[PDB]
Amino acid sequence: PVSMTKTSVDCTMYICGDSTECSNLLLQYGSFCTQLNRALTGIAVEQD
Amino acid sequence: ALDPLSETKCTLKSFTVEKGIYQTSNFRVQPTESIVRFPNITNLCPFG
Ligand SMILES: *[C@@H]1O[C@H](CO[C@@H]2O[C@@H](C)[C@@H](O)[C@@H](O)[C@@H]2O)[C@@H](O[C@@H]2O[C@H](CO)[C@@H](O[C@@H]3O[C@H](CO)[C@@H](O)[C@H](O)[C@@H]3O)[C@H](O)[C@H]2NC(C)=O)[C@H](O)[C@H]1NC(C)=O
Ligand SMILES: *[C@@H]1O[C@H](CO)[C@@H](O)[C@H](O)[C@H]1NC(C)=O
Repeated sequence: PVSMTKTSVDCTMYICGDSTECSNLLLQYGSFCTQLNRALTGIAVEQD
Repeated sequence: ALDPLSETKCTLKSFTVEKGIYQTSNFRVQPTESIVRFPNITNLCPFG
């Protein structure tokens, strides 16, 4: 094996769907969503 | 929110953006109308 499928998950849409109240509550946890998106992007680049 | 370049700048927390492609946000189609579909019954409940 050389590479695997490049997947990207939207943290905000996955956790909260399309709800603004849930997004406001999600902002209380800091930058977890940013870290998760960053890690997935790094994996995607590493596959190429 | 001024333009995609400024959104890229404000996502990276920097005033200078190097050459490359950056994930900034997500496009989503907003709804237009509200639809309610309830049964044709009208007889009030015998709560009284
Ligand atoms: C408890 O009972 C009262 C009184 O109801 C009267 O006596 C009952 C034993 C039954 O025989 C009823 O048929 C009778 O009216 C209830 O009050 C009544 O509720 C109805 C339904 O909303 C009222 O009807 C409306 O009245 C307005 C203004 O007059 C008009 O838009 C129409 O006439 C519409 O139908 C009715 O006026 C009202 N009756 C009295 C005397 O106020 C009461 O609702 C019930 N309790 C609960 C929890 O529902
Ligand atoms: C509501 O009632 C019946 C079904 O119970 C339906 O066929 C009819 O077309 C409806 N009427 C209206 C005004 O939508």
